[PDB]
Amino acid sequence: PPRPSSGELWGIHLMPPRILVECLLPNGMIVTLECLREATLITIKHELFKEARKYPLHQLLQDESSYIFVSVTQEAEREEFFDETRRLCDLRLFQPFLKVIEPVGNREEKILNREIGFAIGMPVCEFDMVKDPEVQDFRRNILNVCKEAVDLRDLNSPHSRAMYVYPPNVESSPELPKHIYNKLDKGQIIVVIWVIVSPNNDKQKYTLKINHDCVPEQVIAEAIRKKTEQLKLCVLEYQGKYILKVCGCDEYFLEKYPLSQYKYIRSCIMLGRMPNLMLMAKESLYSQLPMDCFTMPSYSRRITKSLWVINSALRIKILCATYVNVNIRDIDKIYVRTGIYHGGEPLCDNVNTQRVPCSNPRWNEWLNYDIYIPDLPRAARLCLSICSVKGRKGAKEEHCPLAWGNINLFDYTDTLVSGKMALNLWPVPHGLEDLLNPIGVTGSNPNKETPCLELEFDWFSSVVKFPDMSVIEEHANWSVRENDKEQLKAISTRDPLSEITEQEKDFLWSHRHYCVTIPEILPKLLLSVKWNSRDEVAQMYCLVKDWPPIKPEQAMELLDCNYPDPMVRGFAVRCLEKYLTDDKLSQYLIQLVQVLKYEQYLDNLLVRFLLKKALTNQRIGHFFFWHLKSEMHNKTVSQRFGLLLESYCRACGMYLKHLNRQVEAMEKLINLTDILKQEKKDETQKVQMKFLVEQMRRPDFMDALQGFLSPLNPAHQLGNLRLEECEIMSSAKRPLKLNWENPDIMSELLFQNNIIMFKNGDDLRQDMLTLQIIRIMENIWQNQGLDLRMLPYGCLSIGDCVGLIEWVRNSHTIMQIQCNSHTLHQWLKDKNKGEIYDAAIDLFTRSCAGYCVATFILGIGDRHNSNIMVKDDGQLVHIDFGHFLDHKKKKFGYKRERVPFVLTQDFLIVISKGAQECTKTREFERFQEMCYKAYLAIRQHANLFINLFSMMLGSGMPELQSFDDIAYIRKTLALDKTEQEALEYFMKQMNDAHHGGWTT
Amino acid sequence: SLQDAEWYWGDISREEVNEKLRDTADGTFLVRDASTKDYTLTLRKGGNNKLIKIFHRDGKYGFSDPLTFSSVVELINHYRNESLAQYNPDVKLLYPVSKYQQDKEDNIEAVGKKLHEYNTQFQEKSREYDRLYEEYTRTSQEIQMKRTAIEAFNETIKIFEEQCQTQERYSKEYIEKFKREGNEKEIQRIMHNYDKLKSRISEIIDSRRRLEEDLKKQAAEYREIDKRMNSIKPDLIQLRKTRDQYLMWLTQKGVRQ
Ligand SMILES: C[C@@H](CN(C)C)S(=O)(=O)c1ccc(-c2cnc(N)c(C(=O)Nc3ccccc3)n2)cc1
Repeated sequence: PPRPSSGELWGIHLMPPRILVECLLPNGMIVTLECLREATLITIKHELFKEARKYPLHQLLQDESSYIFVSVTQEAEREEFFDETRRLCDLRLFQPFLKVIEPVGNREEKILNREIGFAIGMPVCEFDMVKDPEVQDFRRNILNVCKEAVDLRDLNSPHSRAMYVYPPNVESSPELPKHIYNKLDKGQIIVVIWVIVSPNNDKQKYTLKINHDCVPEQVIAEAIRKKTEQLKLCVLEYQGKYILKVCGCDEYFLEKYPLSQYKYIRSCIMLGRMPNLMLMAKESLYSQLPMDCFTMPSYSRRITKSLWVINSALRIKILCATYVNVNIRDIDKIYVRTGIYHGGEPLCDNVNTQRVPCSNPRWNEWLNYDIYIPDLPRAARLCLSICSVKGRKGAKEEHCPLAWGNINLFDYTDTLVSGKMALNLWPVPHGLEDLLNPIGVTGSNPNKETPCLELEFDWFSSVVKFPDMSVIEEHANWSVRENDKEQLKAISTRDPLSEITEQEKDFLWSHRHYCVTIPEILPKLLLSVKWNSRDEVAQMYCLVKDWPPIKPEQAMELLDCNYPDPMVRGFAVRCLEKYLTDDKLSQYLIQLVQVLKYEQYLDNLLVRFLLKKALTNQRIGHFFFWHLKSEMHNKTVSQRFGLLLESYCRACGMYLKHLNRQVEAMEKLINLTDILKQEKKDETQKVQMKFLVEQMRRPDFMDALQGFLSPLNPAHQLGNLRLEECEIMSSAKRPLKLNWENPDIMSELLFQNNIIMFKNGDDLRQDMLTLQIIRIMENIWQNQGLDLRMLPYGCLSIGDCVGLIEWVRNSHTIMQIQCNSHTLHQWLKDKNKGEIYDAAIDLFTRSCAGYCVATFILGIGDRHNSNIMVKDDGQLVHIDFGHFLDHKKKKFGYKRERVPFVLTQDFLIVISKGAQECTKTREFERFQEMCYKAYLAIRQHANLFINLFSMMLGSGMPELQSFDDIAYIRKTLALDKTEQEALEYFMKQMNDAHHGGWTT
Repeated sequence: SLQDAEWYWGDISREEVNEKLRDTADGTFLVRDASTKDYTLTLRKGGNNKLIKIFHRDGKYGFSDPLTFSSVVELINHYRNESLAQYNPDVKLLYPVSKYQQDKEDNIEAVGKKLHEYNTQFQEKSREYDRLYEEYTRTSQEIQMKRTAIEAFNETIKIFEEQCQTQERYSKEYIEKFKREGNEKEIQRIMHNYDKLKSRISEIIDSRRRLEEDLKKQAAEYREIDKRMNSIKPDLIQLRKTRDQYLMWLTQKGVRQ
């Protein structure tokens, strides 16, 4: 299992300088050795075999060289230590002992499995022990993806390997937005090609004025053309001898994309910055690239009636439950509420058992469902729970769920479920009030110290299986105005959560064949199908088979908790395979990882699609690793995520070693923050920091916490940890501000110091999602011609209430600035003196409109002088987004869409360039216009935002548990209203908050 | 009239309707003002809430053309007896959600006073629940840790007991080989080391037995927190719904825009 604590031993956070270790010799003898906490095992073995002479039977011991150590780790694993260069404090030992053994078995394989299990934070050997055939089949069958990937990564071995490790950081459209174009002088950019020229280190600047459409090798060509018509062949050859890299980071321009299409260039054009590139040889890069190999694992090398034939209604028998944790002097009876679901929709009216006493949880009752067994669709599930009924006050009885669980009516091999079944039930997810949990994971609770429920599925004298696609295809053939053209277009454009009337369902279903013209209607039409009917589903399969592909932003909707059909989800995956860019995949990765939870089975086209891309692109692979790693503690997903991460780590190549470096740096930081939270909580900041540095100054600490890749950006290298600029903040959960040197050669042109906040104690998943949505909002604006510049700094959740936050350099909270209502305008006046004053004001106004629209729509936690900050730049930055949507509705039942960010007098003064009647200026008119645009832009892309939120319902986020939480976004964007009505709505909202000023 | 009509809920939300229709029998219905501005009939059937639009044209009402009915009431009442079985196959409009069945506390000051008391009791219980939840998750996490450490002790003990077997295996020959060679000192040395090993095994066995005991005690307190949690939860929902009703009445009785 995963390690209980962060300590160097069980119940010890850090080992004393010297420690006694029990050494179990192979001659049966026990040797107590005094070991220095940071002594490597090579030394320990050496000093132990020296001392072993003093003890009896030393004659039986072979050379020290013939052995290695084995011990019980914190994960309760018997780990063999082949990397003898490892120190004693880094072993993760449960107790201070070491057993001396001669190494047996496959050294190569054993070593990899240690490295995989460390990246996962769980011993791989635990998956070998899993009896479940699905679990085993999944491990074996997924290896084809692993093979497919490593094989593709070696065609054009020097280049293809580099396209994996350093992929192109490109936008999805080469076509420049018109507002970006006008920044270019006569449709061309000024780039600065820097070159380190051997024999001496020094620089040199080849300032180039080139077309923005220029492929990196055309930029490489014009770089030569300037530094030196007779030598046009000399450039036509030597252009494949040098590559382009971004100054200050490991970002590379390897593919033939137009220069402006690269994100570093595209940004530089917009922010009026000079793109500083570094020219380096292909040979000096392709040499650094190692030969990563995929080996097949130990486990890979080792060893009927149709559903449509069954003429009966579905029935399930509830035998008994083990126990429930309830007071009898409070509840009256206990019962099993059950339901047959297709996603989140009951296929039939829910069936309860009879009411029995908690002391006697035995029913032995057959539950009858109003569903004909042939009519059961592929994704049919059984959702059930044990509730507590008590009607002590009034006619109304109070039902409260005690434990839940869900089973797939069909196994991973289309087999209908039969015979007895034991199901360990899960705790009720906090905040869930509903008696059933259909968004819940399928399968038994792995912890067997939980209520078990005994179920009995019917037997049909044979193995029942779901029909083949040919049989279902056959059945579909057996089963078979201009005002109507307008109504169909109308439905297709409505948001994913708006009402469909039974009349609109019958309309859509009756016009199923015309739909194919407007493919964007597939989800509404899919909601018009009767899934409790084999006749309509059969016809639906043939239509989706030959359904035109839809945009990925639309396809993702078909991957949420509302569309469980494998043929539907299969269509969805194929749209993404064909049309989803690596940019958009990186953009919506949080959601794509998240929806793997809704999938019925471990092996599916989504898991395969994502894993393939993770092994094809190292940027995608890096966050795919972390997103899954950060949820390994959640027993509802640990096995699925463990198995997927296992297959990822076998095939990620060299990147496993880099990932391990980040993981080990993180665990030290988790240990350090854990000491200060418990053992030294009642301590002073001056004494807390003295402890902090003393521990960080240690050899083992420096070795682990220096020279690794930032987990916030794998292109960011974290060199030497500058201990002097490391600080424990005096705030909420006391985060760690950590400073690293940028080891990059031309680091001066980007940043020489990388600062990252390390939070241990608070859940950041929700903050992480708000910044992703904010990133997605800026793009919608940037591509639509709005320069509403926000600063969405990186936030990554790296575990159970543990994460990283990108530090925002040169920023100060409004409160800090107020150290008068003119203080703010004066601060920016002094910080941005002269000509540059106009650019700072334009930046503050643009960031204001962005954060105003963004906060209002999402319903972000109320703003204040600590929540808001300003950069020397003029740039406004919002920090802390622990709440969103109607988070205040449960505490205070006030039905109110609020304005979290109300521009105060200070704010309007800044925008108005110090004017008196602030709401009357031409500067404020320009501000309102920006907001009205921004708002309509997001309201245009509403479906995208609704789907992104919809894809997160199973995440466990406090403020996102039901579709009715997503209804908040539907109010702020006034989707039921018209474009003119919603804008008019937004205006009244801004007016009531600001107390007039918002003129039409 | 469709104002005096109990099933008619005016300006109610779909989210509100879902609560009003959650875990109800088929035939359960209620009419409301459409999610625009034209009315919507919501009906429970097969565990779902089916939204059926009420079309109006030139003072005539119905679900589909021809519009036969004269009023929304005449429309409801017809299907309250005739049944929807004929119009698209399926139940009737049997169990109405009455806007009159649930409790009008005389004066604005009276409601204001009671709401204040409810809202206060609510924040009290909310805090008590969140606190019990903090301990519920902390105990659950701590038990899980303990369970992994018993697994680690078990494996520790397995290694040490194998170590005894190794001593037993090897030493048996050498003790015989030393008794003959008259070397009693070395025999005493083999014995001292074995004694040393088993005394450690006894410490490791008691370290686990003490931990297994703390685990019995913590599994016990987990069971109580759960028992307590399952009792607060239903009261806290009711108490929150009562509060939310007094907040709505206050709004309904007062000056509205
Ligand atoms: C000038 C500073 C005072 N010195 C003189 C000591 S100050 O106080 O004006 C200041 C404080 C914080 C930040 C900062 C920078 N980057 C960030 N990502 C964050 C951030 O997200 N924090 C956060 C906090 C709570 C919850 C979630 C996130 N906070 C910047 C300035």
